[PDB]
Amino acid sequence: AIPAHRGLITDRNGEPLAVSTPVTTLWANPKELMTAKERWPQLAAALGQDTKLFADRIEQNAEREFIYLVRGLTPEQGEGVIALKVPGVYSIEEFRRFYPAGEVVAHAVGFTDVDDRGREGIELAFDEWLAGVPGAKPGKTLALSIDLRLQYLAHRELRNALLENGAKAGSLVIMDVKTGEILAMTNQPTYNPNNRRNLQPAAMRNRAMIDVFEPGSTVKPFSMSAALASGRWKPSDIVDVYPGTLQIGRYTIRDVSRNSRQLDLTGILIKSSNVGISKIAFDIGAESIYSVMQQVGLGQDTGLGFPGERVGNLPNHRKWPKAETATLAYGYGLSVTAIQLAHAYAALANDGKSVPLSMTRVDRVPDGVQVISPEVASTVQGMLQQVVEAQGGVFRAQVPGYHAAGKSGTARAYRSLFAGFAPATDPRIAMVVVIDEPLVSAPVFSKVMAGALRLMNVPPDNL
Ligand SMILES: *C(=O)N1C[C@H](NOS(=O)(=O)O)CC[C@H]1C(N)=O
Repeated sequence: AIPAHRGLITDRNGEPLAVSTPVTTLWANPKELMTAKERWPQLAAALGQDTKLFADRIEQNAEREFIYLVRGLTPEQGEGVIALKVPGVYSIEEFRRFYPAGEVVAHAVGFTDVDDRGREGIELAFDEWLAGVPGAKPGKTLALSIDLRLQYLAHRELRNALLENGAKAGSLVIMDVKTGEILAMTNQPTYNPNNRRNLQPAAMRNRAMIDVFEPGSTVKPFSMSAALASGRWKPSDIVDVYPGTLQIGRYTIRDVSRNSRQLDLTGILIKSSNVGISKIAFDIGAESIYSVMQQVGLGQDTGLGFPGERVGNLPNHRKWPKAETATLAYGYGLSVTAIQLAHAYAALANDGKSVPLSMTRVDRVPDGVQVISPEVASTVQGMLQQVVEAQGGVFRAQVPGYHAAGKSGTARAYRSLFAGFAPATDPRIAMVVVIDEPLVSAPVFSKVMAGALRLMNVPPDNL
């Protein structure tokens, strides 16, 4: 079996992320080795192996005709060994993977097993494209959708934010709302795929795709989309939330800011009123809200074929009582990933058209599905822009130079969420920030979005 050169993984711009690099493996015929047995200690020594352990192995495999001595040496370490002229000690020309961007893109790229077979991330998800057949024809080059500049910016800013708010884990997703491309996907903690002899299993977790949480107030825009499509609600319509609590038989819904009476629909998002969103949910029914949430992909299969990727659960109760109707509308009757939430915000930002997710470079954009009507999506866009701009809004998420739109929330162990997109008047990027915890994340959205849009030469719309 003559191993094949493995396809190069680059980022969307050609920066190398996984490189098949030639190495020398030394193998040995044990039967031939029992012949040159006064040579073993020199072989053992030049292999870094204990003389008696080395002798025990050879003696143990005395029957066999093929064993490995060392895998993956550089071509002149193995050159030095066979230059010792030991009978029965030969060569096999293999390839080892090296990951030049290291821990910056570890979870997305993944890595190979000892036999150069895809074991995590893109390396696994596209193993057949990348492998090609042993002898021996070489695998195929793959350009990810990741932009290493945006990835590094997200990685650096997310790690800082965890160090600021004393947090341990978290993730950040950046998406092209127009093409479906995942421009950045970064997790903390992360790990160096070039030195994974010693890496904890918690840092191996691709949180953005695996960590499932109730998204809370971040799905209020979708509950509000259902409201605007029902035909019973215009943006300037009024809901009375006084006194910030609402009794549902036994349950009591409680707002965080209990300082309002009448709120228009934008006000319900600015103040993030569970009372107001529930009252609207009672009026329109949970079926409409479930439908928008399912249509934008919340709790649905992302279809990336990514290893480990989880789906969450959007339960289709078919008929919802009042309590489950409200708990769905303000985001605790479902479970999602950061990737699903970003895809949903992408659909909202892309004038209600959902373009399918892609972890590889998209040259020919597939046609999307109009999942939210363009009028409703553009209305909700304006409301979310008011959530960031307006008085009492999430000011720490404002992006200097541009108009940004978005929604904070608390996920549920809790996590701070910010989901948003920019620029508000011709959106290009959706972003989801997840910081695990024992408006933390709105500043990170601000920093990372400011840089991402500038890296993409997106002209300021705040003129
Ligand atoms: C949303 O996640 N929730 C509703 C409310 N919104 O506040 S926020 O704008 O900081 O997200 C308070 C937090 C949470 C909830 N506990 O119901």
